[PDB]
Amino acid sequence: MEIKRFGRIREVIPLPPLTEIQVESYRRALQADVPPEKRENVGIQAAFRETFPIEELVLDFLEYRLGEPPFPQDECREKDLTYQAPLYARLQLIHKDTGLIKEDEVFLGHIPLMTEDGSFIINGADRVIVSQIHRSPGVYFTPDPARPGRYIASIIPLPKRGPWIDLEVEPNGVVSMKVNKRKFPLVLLLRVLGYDQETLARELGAYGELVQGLMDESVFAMRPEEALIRLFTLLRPGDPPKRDKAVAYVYGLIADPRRYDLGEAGRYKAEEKLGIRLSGRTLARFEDGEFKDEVFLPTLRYLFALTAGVPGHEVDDIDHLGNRRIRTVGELMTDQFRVGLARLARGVRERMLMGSEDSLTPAKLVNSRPLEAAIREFFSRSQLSQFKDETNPLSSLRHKRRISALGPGGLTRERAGFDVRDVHRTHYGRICPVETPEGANIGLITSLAAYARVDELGFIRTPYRRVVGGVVTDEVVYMTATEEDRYTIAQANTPLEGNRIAAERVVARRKGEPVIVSPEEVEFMDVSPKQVFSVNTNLIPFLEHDDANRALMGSNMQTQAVPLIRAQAPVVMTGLEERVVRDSLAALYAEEDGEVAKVDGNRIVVRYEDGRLVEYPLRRFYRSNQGTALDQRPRVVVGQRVRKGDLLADGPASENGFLALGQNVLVAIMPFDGYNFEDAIVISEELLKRDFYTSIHIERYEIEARDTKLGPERITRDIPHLSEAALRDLDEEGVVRIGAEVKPGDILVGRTSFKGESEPTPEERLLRSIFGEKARDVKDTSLRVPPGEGGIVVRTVRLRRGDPGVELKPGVREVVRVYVAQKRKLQVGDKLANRHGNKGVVAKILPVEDMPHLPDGTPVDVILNPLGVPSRMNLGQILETHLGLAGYFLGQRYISPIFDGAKEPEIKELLAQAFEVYFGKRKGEGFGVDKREVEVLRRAEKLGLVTPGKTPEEQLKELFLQGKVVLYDGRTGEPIEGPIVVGQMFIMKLYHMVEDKMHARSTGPYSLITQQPLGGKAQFGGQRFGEMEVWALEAYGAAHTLQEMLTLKSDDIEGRNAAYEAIIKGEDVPEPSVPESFRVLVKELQALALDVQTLDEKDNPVDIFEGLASK
Amino acid sequence: RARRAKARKRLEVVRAFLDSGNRPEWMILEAVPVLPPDLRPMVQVDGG
DNA sequence: CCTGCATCAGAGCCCAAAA
DNA sequence: TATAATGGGAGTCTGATGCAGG
RNA sequence: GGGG
Ligand SMILES: Nc1nc2c(ncn2[C@@H]2O[C@H](COP(=O)(O)OP(=O)(O)OP(=O)(O)O)[C@@H](O)[C@H]2O)c(=O)[nH]1
Repeated sequence: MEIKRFGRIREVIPLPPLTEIQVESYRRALQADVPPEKRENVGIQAAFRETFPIEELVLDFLEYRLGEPPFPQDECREKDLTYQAPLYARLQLIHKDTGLIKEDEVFLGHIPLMTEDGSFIINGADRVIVSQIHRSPGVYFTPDPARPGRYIASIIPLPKRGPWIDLEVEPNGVVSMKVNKRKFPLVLLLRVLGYDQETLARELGAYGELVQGLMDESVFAMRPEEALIRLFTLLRPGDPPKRDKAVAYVYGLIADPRRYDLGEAGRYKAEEKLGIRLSGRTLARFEDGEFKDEVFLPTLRYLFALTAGVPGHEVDDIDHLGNRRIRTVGELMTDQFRVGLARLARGVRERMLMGSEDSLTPAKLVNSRPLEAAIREFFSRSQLSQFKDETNPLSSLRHKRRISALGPGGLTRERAGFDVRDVHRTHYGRICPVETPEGANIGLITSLAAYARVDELGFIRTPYRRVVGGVVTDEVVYMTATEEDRYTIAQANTPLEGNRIAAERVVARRKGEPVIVSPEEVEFMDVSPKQVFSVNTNLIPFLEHDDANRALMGSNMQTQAVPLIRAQAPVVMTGLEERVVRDSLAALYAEEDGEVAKVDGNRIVVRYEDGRLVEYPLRRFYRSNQGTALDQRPRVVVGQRVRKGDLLADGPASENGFLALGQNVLVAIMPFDGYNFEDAIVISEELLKRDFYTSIHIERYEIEARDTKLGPERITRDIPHLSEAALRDLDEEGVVRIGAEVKPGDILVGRTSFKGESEPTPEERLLRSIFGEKARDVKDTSLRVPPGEGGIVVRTVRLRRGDPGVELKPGVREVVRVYVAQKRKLQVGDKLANRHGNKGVVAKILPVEDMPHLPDGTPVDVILNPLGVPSRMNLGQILETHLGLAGYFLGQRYISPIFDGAKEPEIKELLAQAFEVYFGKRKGEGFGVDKREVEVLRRAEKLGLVTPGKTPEEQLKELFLQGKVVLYDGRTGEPIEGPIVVGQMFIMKLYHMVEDKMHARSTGPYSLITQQPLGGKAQFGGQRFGEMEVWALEAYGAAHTLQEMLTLKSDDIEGRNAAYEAIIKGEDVPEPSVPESFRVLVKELQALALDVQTLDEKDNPVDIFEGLASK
Repeated sequence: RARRAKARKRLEVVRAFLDSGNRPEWMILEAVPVLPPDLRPMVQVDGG
């Protein structure tokens, strides 16, 4: 069908590569494709250059190299291996005493490599590293809350690279310095820098009472060396103030370009703010034997000038996105790399003392264990390294562009308040105002705006078009927040004739504040409305019509859309759904021009102009982290002529290259018999019949056979006391055959384990003797099927020890994996949502004969209750339906861009053209207006919907332009007493499906210490009946019900055993006994040397252990 | 006022011990109790 | 006598919780 | 069981209460 | 990080 696009906005630049924030960050850190001599000092390179040379003997760093991966990406995922490259480093050993030089290339372990789409493979699982927002290093000045006329200057370096500093000015009048939460007079530190009373008086003095308050005579009564010793006694009480020891402490804390690192952004922000230029990233220097100041005096100078009200001095807003920067993958990994390198150096210095000061090379001197652990620690356990969200291609694309304020070096949950969670004015065009979690994390986790990119310093930049005179150039400038506030920025929709601003009054911003301005005053202009919102928000058509709280739900839920076998793109798109599939890397494109030689289910072979017969294998039914099927399908035919960049295969949840998160269904908006109540949804059985909303899902099962002190676990088809009916679908070896239907209780992999000293009790001995069957040496441990799961066995992997290429963790003979698939039809309790935030569970599936239908016999698909619209204020879904109605009959799909879209009149033109096909067909087919259509028209003119005094066709078209049609109830045949809104809507099936969530337990596993039921469905747990639930039972006064919850249904052991026996014998359950978790409480208080005594009414002790604990 | 206040707080601890029958030197441990083992278990998990 | 000032103990529920 | 070796490395915000101090 |  035809695709009609609305909107007048010409976007001068396309969206940037969307995963570039990941790819570019790590490529810059490793520089693997750069020749060593040409590397800039950044990332991995910078870490080596910082840690070396290592002093005593001197070990010096030459260069590093990265090898190729031992195994390819697919292979790593299979074998539970990390995708990584071997790292080597060339080191030269120098003897500071002798002259000796031994040089060798030492192996430092492996480093994980990033794939093409911006993710990692860590132990077989695909992972994402989330960027971290934090306060930029630099020098800031904030108002002191206590004294309304004074200020604090804070010098903050990069995280873990130095202390926080506070320069409060105390009530006594002297300027104080705060380091590691301890305070002293700042004048003392100034003298150590070699400052004299003259320098401070002549430099500053202009502020009469402030500069004199810093002056303290006792401090001046000593040369720079004595003042250094004096300060050290303040910071480290009890440590003897040896001159080399004091220098070492203060140097490492202040001047050392190893223990103190301002940022590269810190240097720029400091140089720019104080109007000085920094020679390095440290606050001071050690030069010609004494200390020479860099930062401290300019920072003191700015503070006094600010307190006095000198022009050009302002306080800094700490949530401004110019003073807040992003820490990307490379930077996070490099920080952990730097820690691991410094630890290895501890091993080097300590080994340069023990064992002979001569017979050592660099290869024996280096133990790489500290480095390997730090990198492995970061990737396998950091709280920024997350399990990839790959439910559908958009899930992972969004995951990679997220920004977290949490994690190692940032806010905690308990540690976080309003200023940080707010939407700052500088978020415009940089961080999406919509896409954030609802609940406790609101505002801490956000998403990168679509046109934003992170610069080399770590500040988020956004594009704007230059405007010279009144003419808008095509030159685009990416701006930081600090630089953006200088200019006057017009809105992207301001009218244009050609390249000229066509309005006499334009809508613009100056420092985020909205302002009306004449075309003479316009310096820049927005590139597009798209630049303000995240990628998910940009996928919501008619967004200009949706309340923000609901738009949020629309964004977040597209992440949760399950790939459907029949998946289709929405009939109303925003025009981004093409780009998302392409940047995600889910689909497949042609490298150069060529002709398709072969097309298969498994592969596509293309013959290019070059003559090379490139073969593209297709990924078929691979199981993602969330168990949705990632599978690619061929879109071309043998001999098809393709150009460069044309589609070859469609990925999951994509249709002919457009993002398909759901299906397009015909919807009626109307109550239906209370099956619509409070957001529930009623659907037509026609949807299951034609396999709409069916999705494939795969669950993975695994079992190990290991060596025990009692003998080997063996995976075998021979399992004690089981009938042949039970083993039928098992192969020779005890593994289920590929292509079998397995249901709950069925054996997947047979296994036997050797019986413990529980070697059968005499009760079992006599029973076994009666039947004349020896009690077997092994017991049945077979892997089976959990309650509620099962499907078709599609694959088996078996890995033993002593087979090529495989070695398991110690003690493990063999590992078997069984992949089981299921086709899931939509059912009652599965969850649906559209892009505007209407979400609900399927409560009823009616047979097609009950569904409301159009006069021409077509039944509707979904019935949504109108009560969900007005309080929610998400109207985009309404406009989406109307344009969807026209498209149903005209056979078209639309692109309506956000904020430059299809407007109401334009949709009306399209709706009228549809009516001709819905009606004109009928008038020609020899049918006139229906009797019931008149009855509804009667009711409609009482409503003011149609104008009185027109032919039925004239009135029906009037209703059709309001998006309403006559609807017949399939139960009665009578019309709905009014015209009903009907049209095509895009609705997705989300990841929350009852099959996954239904759970129940009679009795089951218990915890070790408490003897209470376990938690969670996978453990067959019991439900938690918590403090508030007990209150509920208490307020009702249901004491025996409550007592059951506290005893027989949990940790009362004598009672719960006895209660079960009663139910199976038909007796009533016994009165409960003492709960075991109370006995634990008693014994734990005894371990604290407290005597807890249960007493009777006579004040005599009562023994709740029934004699077992007393001698 | 302050003299009467502190003698009270002290007198409350004294009276606490007096009524209860507890000896103050019991706030000092000679024998340290050890909690039963099943309450601090060493268990073999699935993997051995 | 009274007031700064520190050290301490608080910060919702249930479910997945992908180790 | 024997050259001599002699002092360490490292990280929010609220309200209530019992304390050394103009 | 995700559901109400
Ligand atoms: N205590 C608590 N409740 C939650 C949480 N998450 C979701 N809820 C529930 O979510 C529900 C929100 O329901 P709403 O749909 O906003 O109810 P409403 O007032 O009718 O709002 P509308 O439906 O838009 O009219 C509440 O009833 C909560 O019990 C949570 O994290 N904590």
